[PDB]
Amino acid sequence: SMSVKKPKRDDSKDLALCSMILTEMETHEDAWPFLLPVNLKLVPGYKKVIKKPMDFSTIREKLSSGQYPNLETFALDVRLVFDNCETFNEDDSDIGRAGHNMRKYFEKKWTDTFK
Repeated sequence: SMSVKKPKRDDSKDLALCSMILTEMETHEDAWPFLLPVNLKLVPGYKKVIKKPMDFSTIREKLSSGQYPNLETFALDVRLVFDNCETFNEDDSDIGRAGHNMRKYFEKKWTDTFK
């Protein structure tokens, strides 16, 4: 509360560390469905159904331009990528499986780097 604070967690490396995680996600072999924004002209149903599209290249540009106020807003966009994927893609599809795999890969790196 006013003039009463928990001890200050060092957040000075968060930007660098989120960038490294994002690099590792970018270079994963199952990243291909997620590298670029879904083409809203060429994929019927996507625009209407997926209210907030998100992809790795969009996260990379937001990261590089100081549009994440903190590491939690960064995680929320990464998770959005996978939540969108589950919304639109059957579990038993290449893309559906890609999204589960990448979500797992992400959540481990997140825990190991920050928890």
